[PDB]
Amino acid sequence: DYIVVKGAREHNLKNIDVKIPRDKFVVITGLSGSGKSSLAFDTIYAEGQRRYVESLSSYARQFLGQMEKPDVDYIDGLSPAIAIDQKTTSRNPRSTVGTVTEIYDYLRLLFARIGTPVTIGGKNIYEVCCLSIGEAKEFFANLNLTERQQLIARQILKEINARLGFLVDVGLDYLTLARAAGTLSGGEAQRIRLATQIGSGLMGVIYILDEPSIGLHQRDNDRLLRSLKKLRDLGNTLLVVEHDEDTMYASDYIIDLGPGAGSHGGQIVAEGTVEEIKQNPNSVTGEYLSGRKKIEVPKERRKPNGKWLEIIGARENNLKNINVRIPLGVFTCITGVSGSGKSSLINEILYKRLAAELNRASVKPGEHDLIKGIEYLDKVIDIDQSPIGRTPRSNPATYTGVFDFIREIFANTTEAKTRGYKAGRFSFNVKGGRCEACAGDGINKIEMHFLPDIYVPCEVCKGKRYNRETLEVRYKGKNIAEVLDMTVEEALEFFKNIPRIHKKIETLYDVGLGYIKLGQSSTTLSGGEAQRVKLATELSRKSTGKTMYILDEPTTGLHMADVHRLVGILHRLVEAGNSVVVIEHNLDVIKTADYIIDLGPEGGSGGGLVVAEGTPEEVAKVENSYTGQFLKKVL
Amino acid sequence: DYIVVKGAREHNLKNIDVKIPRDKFVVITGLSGSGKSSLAFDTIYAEGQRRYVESLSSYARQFLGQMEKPDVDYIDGLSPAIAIDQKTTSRNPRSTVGTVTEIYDYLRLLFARIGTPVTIGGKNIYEVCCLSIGEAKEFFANLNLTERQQLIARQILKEINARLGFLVDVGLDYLTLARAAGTLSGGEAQRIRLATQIGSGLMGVIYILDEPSIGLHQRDNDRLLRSLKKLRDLGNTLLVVEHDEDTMYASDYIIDLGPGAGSHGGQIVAEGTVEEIKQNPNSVTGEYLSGRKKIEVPKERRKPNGKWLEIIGARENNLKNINVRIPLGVFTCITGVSGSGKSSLINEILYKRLAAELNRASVKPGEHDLIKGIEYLDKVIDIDQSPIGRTPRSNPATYTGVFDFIREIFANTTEAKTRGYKAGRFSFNVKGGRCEACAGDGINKIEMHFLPDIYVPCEVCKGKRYNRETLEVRYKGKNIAEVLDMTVEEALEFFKNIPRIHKKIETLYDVGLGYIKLGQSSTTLSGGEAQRVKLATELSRKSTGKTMYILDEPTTGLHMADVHRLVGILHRLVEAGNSVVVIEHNLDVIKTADYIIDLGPEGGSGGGLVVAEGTPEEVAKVENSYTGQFLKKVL
DNA sequence: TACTGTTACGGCTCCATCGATGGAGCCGTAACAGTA
DNA sequence: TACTGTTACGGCTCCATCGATGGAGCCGTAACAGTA
Ligand SMILES: Nc1ncnc2c1ncn2[C@@H]1O[C@H](COP(=O)(O)OP(=O)(O)NP(=O)(O)O)[C@@H](O)[C@H]1O
Ligand SMILES: Nc1ncnc2c1ncn2[C@@H]1O[C@H](COP(=O)(O)OP(=O)(O)NP(=O)(O)O)[C@@H](O)[C@H]1O
Ligand SMILES: Nc1ncnc2c1ncn2[C@@H]1O[C@H](COP(=O)(O)OP(=O)(O)NP(=O)(O)O)[C@@H](O)[C@H]1O
Ligand SMILES: Nc1ncnc2c1ncn2[C@@H]1O[C@H](COP(=O)(O)OP(=O)(O)NP(=O)(O)O)[C@@H](O)[C@H]1O
Ligand SMILES: [Zn+2]
Ligand SMILES: [Zn+2]
Repeated sequence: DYIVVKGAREHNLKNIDVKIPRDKFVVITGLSGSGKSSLAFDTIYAEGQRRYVESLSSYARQFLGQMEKPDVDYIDGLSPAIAIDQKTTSRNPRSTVGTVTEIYDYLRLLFARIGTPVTIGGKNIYEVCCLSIGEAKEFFANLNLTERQQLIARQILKEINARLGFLVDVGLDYLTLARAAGTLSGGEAQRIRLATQIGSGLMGVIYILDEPSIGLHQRDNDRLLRSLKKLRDLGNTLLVVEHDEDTMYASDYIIDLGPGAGSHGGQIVAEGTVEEIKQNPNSVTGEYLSGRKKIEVPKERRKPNGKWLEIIGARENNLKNINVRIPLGVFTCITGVSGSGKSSLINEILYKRLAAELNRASVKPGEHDLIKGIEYLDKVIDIDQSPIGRTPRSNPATYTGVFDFIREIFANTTEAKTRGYKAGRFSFNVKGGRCEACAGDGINKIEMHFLPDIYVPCEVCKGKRYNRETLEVRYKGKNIAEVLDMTVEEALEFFKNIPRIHKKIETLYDVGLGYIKLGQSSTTLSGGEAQRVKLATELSRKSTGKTMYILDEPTTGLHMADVHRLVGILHRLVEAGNSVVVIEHNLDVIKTADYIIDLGPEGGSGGGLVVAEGTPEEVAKVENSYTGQFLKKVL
Repeated sequence: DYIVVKGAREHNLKNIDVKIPRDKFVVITGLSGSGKSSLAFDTIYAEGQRRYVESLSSYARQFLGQMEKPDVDYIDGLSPAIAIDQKTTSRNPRSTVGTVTEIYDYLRLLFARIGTPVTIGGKNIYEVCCLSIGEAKEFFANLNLTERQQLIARQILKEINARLGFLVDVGLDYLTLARAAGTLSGGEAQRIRLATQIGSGLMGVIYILDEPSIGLHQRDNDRLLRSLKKLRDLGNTLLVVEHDEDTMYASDYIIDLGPGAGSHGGQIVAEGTVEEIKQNPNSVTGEYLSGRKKIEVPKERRKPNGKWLEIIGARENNLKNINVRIPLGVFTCITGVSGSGKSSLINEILYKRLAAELNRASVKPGEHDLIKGIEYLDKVIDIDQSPIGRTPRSNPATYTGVFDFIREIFANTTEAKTRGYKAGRFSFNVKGGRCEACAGDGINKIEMHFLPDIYVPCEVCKGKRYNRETLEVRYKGKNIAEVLDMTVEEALEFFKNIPRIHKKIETLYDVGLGYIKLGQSSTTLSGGEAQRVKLATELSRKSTGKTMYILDEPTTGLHMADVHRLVGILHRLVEAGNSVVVIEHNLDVIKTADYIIDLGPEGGSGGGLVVAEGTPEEVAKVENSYTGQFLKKVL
């Protein structure tokens, strides 16, 4: 009846005791970096999987793999749990939709066990696989089988019917089972990843969802919420780590983590229903929901000054040769249903053509006739929708690029010049200044065979990643280890007289990363922290006053406060005299835009046509687009 | 707090609802074939494993293997469960004790991760493996390790220490890790099989024990009971399916099944503590425990009539060249601690020499000088301690040997003679008279890849295993299918005028198998039913009036009523004028013997010497043997 | 001549036992080419 | 001459993905050899 956890200290949790109700829709909210993933996926799922795995043999334990033991005293009422990782998964070119969703295995088993010779229903496996999902579902539903065949193929057809029903319900009826899984959009890939594990509902099983609404429109989010409620009605428990308002409004219990991020968070601020969350002043999320603090919609929206970008004959992917006009000098946002073809337009035609024309790139653009107005811009800066890599040899300092400047400054010191030291000796990834015992890792990870891995600190370098000779040289009383061991605010105060580093450190601080350390490993970075680091890396570049920013879904893993900060930054950049084009699904960012280009009205082959275009007030008057329907309530 | 099961109909359970307390020592008792294994191992363990496996991926599900879905409505309060199968497991010659107990893997990991070059504590892996278990435990306990080494090897040494402690506690301190696992006795192999899975105790895990006291003396049973109580004190639940009195007296809760066996059982008769079980008249086990029905100890014990069998210089295995005298014409029982060397004496010297001298066998006997008194016997009949095979092409009718006579009788009919039918056409294991569609199996088993297997009956033969041509010929109004489809009592009534079949059917009925069908498959046979079938197969052979019976542990899987029936049969055979030598651990059988040969006083290299010898009253006066100490209380 | 012990000889069934390769991203280094 | 965009080139790291062989037992058939 409860999932009571007492004494949890994983990562940055400050020994919190939480009682999670069972057979409910419990949602964990909080700021980015607060510790929600460490609370759910790193503790509850880890403990459940470890308990279920320890009872198996050595072969099974070494094959499945045992997760690291969480630093939790005891957990009561645990049940077998299925969880989906927050980090997105790349797909091999050979993989298709059917193999990823595991429906291909059931199709093969059905054809092998029931197929009359390899032909069931007058069709071979090739015709079934090269078929639409809705067509396959309606063909399998109306299947005439004999008594013996129906008896044999019961648990084979039931699972296929359930999976196809879920895939139709989420809205993927236009896909084919032979289509490659790597060419799907963000929302389609997210839905496929969900359906791989949640389509066939079990009973008495805890379902852990780590941001299941990535790249999904509000209309798709409503359908997924209805599907999740239907699954929960089977008698399961759902724990959803989300940032959207709809999920909070459609949840029975809300658990809030905070009150900040990093070292300032990891606690529990408020608990209860939505009304209890709103009435609690200590909750930042509750205050934002109640409207006490909100994103300010502009009173007057800027109008184009006669400068326009014209795209003529854009027919990339599913685009039906449309003509789109993007105003220059104003904040432009593009909205559409998941799969309508907005990224396939912008990131595959406009950004590539702009880069080829201005930055002298060598990337082939999309299928289009011509673009008018390229001469009005000087350079193009873009943020892709692809995820960032995670390696132990990476950190914010070496990712945003301040590490090169810091190393050059350290090599410019008198002691380094006397000792004949270059800039490469001060990096832990090049031999010469890295402790050879631990290969500059700082710690040594001992890998077992079936037992969980154990981390032991290095003794030669004490964990400072550098030998004694390199740490001797100090700049302004600090060596490189203490340089990498201070937060962003301390680095901002330290490098205040060096503009080259100060600009990038100020950019990092602006997005809200004043608590992070310059040497924190990338593998330990949160999803929201990694997204904000990627945003700051591109926003730290110099602007010439006539530039175009192309941001593709920067809301991934960002709380309401973080997106408010990003909105403020983008508005300041626009007011400076630059043009920003944002492909967004969050209503808060769109409701402040000065221009909206709407695509749809559906996804897949059914979309690719401009439905609405103009200011948000004018777009809200169009009943054809669901974006207008949502903007009616938002405005 | 409970393991509540409602609506269980697996095998022969008549929809019983049982509430099993948690964190206790619950013991399930009942007659042989009542349905205890079907209640615990086929339902609770199956449901728990299925629930824990369904949450994994397709690869994991197909690798681990999903057990058949039990026919149970719902089970509440299940947790991860570890169970040990009742059926014994043979061991390959290459396997040793360390590899079977999984301590070799931990030794290899310790030597690879901590060993200084492959040498920890001044010894290589060869010296550690070629060492006594007690010596290895005391060497590992007093291990001097540095700070880093102790930090690294914590969960490696803890498991080794726990496993060696359990192996010392059970009483296997005389074994070596390099000793082959196939050469151990029954009790040693049982203890090794236990230690493989129960040595390292977990928390909040259900432990299911399926007869864990096979081939164990009472002294070893007490030690194992103390170890089980220590493990249960860790906060686990133990469900023990046993037949001994000590386990019932040392259990918190007792659940009694019955009231009979086969189709007459599968119910629940009484529940509560030991006093509640005794006070309930409906429980056969309770009545036997309370002394209302008990095995009658003879008032006067027969004395030898001057006929003796002398074994001189028996030095097989661990025997220290002892001289043993076995009286002839009386019921002789041999008692000793597990591993003392009683089977290695009898079954390896006496039986082999008797078979070679009388039955003209070609089996090499053990290491001994000579045997005096072989000329006093005519033939030797023995029952080994090895388990019986289980194949779908086997049944009691074809195992006890009545199938050959039945087939000859069927081929002797007028219709068979007219049709040119031989005896082979009436067997389902030979082409010609079996349904070729199912190859005589009767049912077809469809095998999936990861899903549980589904059994579908054959349609060509309707499940009668024979075609239409063979079923036409009927003997006394019954064809071969109806012959195989009647119980043992019906066969006894049917074949009452044919002594050749009547003798074997009466032998089968005597041991208490009047409910079994002649065509029931061996794979579906219970352990006790298989043991009784094996006993009847050898007891059905003709006796010449001067014969020797050598029964090696016939109590395996037999209830008190079954062993009472066997004791009566053996006493009648002895009174007929034959000599019976029984290697036994059950006190009920020994307490009625007319002569006892005691071996010990310990196991392994510490035993092999005759401690006591004579009538049970005289043996009970010896304080050196634990058998005398137990007979003091028994008598 | 029949019953009963052993053996062989063929066929069927059950059960124990034991991570690597390709694709993608990131960091450090070098080089080339525009702007300022 | 400095800042900044692009490219290449080598090295390190992370993540997706996909049951068989030998040993033992049992059943049906045939043969050989003692007892009765
Ligand atoms: N391995 C680690 N070692 C140390 N700190 C870590 C590690 N992993 C994460 N952290 C920090 O722990 C805090 C909480 O991380 P995490 O629980 O992943 O955040 P989160 O609330 O789920 N954020 P987000 O996913 O963006 O919503 C952050 O400050 C992380 O930087
Ligand atoms: N390489 C490709 N070949 C064929 N079809 C494609 C390809 N890439 C994308 N598509 C399809 O084109 C449509 C639009 O894709 P895309 O424009 O990437 O989506 P999107 O608008 O960014 N959706 P989302 O990321 O969910 O916001 C979808 O039906 C995709 O399945
Ligand atoms: N697969 C099966 N199909 C049909 N009947 C079966 C099957 N397996 C077992 N049985 C019968 O079900 C009854 C109970 O079997 P089981 O539950 O194994 O007995 P048990 O009480 O554990 N006996 P024992 O192990 O000797 O103590 C017996 O009459 C068996 O012959
Ligand atoms: N082939 C063998 N080689 C060496 N030692 C052996 C062998 N077989 C058995 N032993 C040992 O000889 C001792 C007696 O074995 P054995 O006589 O078979 O035991 P037992 O008395 O029948 N015990 P149990 O079956 O438990 O009642 C034990 O220490 C065994 O480990
Ligand atoms: Zn080091
Ligand atoms: Zn058939």
